[PDB]
This record gives sequence, structure tokens and C-alpha cells, in this order.
Amino acid sequence: TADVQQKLAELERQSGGRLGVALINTADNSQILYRADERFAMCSTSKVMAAAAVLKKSESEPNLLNQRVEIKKSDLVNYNPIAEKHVNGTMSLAELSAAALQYSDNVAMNKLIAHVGGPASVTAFARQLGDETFRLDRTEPTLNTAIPGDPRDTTSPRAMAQTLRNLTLGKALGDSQRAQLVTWMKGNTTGAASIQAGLPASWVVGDKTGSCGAYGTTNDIAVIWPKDRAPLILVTYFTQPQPKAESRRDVLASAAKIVTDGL
Ligand SMILES: [Cl-]
Repeated sequence: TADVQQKLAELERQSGGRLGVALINTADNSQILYRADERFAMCSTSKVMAAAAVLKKSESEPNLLNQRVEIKKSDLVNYNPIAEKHVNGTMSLAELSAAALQYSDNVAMNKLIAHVGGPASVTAFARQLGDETFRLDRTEPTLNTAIPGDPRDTTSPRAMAQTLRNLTLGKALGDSQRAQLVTWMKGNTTGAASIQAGLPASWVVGDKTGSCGAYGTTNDIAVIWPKDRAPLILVTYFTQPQPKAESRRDVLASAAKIVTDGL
């Protein structure tokens, strides 16, 4: 509706920043879109694509998720809540996937990236799925610079919603691997203040958040199972003009409420 568009424009104005939204309602194959073809820095939401690239690779290498990866002090970056507990030991690729998706562990992300061949390989995986917008340019932590106008480490809301639908509800991944990604995302510990905060308590959500720590950039990408309804995919990206702007997860929650009200 023009109503929902008006409400998103008003939310964006009040917030002082730039808001990107894409909702896919699988009940009727409809979309609600707001700046959905503009580029936004992904921040940690890019962890979904890295984990999915490793899952795709595991379809032809059954030992892969069990493969051990050394964690060293030289691997630590800016935020390592799980990896810091395993320094001088190993973690499996499954454990790194869960740490990246459920705790936003940046060492875990770098190990997933390295395993598949680096940022260009994560990007080539996205291209193989039919996503010609996603670009992972850098590793952690520098992928988070979020400079306005910089296309590095960005995607569009439309593209990420369509790709997340393919990954979690479609056939991008084999049945076991799809189920594994959904289980990982449903087990996220970091998303209650974002999309989930704008949805009824009963709805079931798998999501990955991302706060770059620069330009107050605050994002969330989610698969949503409303009570007794077909699932939704919702992507909400937000970034602000000031380099040291504070995070605005409430803006993502407000957008989520606007685009789902009535469902
Ligand atoms: Cl409620």
C-alpha cells in the first residue's frame, strides 16, 4: 500500500538515516520494497553467505563440517566471543559456522571465508545462486567500514531477501544443509532487539544481525514463520550520516512492525 510506503518514509525521516527494506510474503509471492535496489553495507549479515558457501561445499565433502581448524592468537580480531575460548586448540567447521551465526564471532567468519578461498569465493558462490548484487570484498574486521557511497561489502535489500529465501526455504542447499542453516539461524542469540522486537512474541524467527560499528549501521536479515501462516523473508538495513552514530536497532523493529501489520 501507499500507506506502508508512507510509513516507511516517515520512519526513515524520523531516524535521520537511510533505510532499506525488502519483505517477501511466500503466502502470495508478493514483496514490499523500500530503497530495495540501493546498496547497503552488510556488516555481520554477510556471515550467512559465508556459512552457506561452506554448507554447499560440504554437499560433496561429507567430512567437511567435522574438519578441524586451528585457532591462534594471530587469528583474533575485534570481536571473538567464542574463538577466544579456544585459542591454541581447534574448532570444527560446524562449530565455527554456529559461532559465526549465533554469536557473530569474527574469527569464525574469517575461518569460513578462508576455507572456501576468500571473499571472491564467497562472492562467486552468491553468483552461482543467481545473486548478481552481493559482494564480499574484505575479511573481518575491515569489511565493516560502512563508508557512505562505498560499494565494498554491500548488497541490496531486494537481492538479500531473494537469496535468503533461496537459502532457507528454497533449494540453494541440499535438504540436510538447508535444515542445518535454518537451525543455526533459529538459534541466534543476538537478534531479540531487531526484527524480532517488531513482531508478535509467538512468531518464530531465524535471523542474522549486523552492526558495523561505523556510521551507526544496523542490519538484520530474517526468515519468519508467523503463527499458522506461510513464511516470510524480511531484510532491514539501516545506516546513518555520522561516522560515530549510535546503533538504531529500534528502527529495524519499527520497520518490521510496519511491513507485517495486518498479517
Ligand atoms: Cl505479542
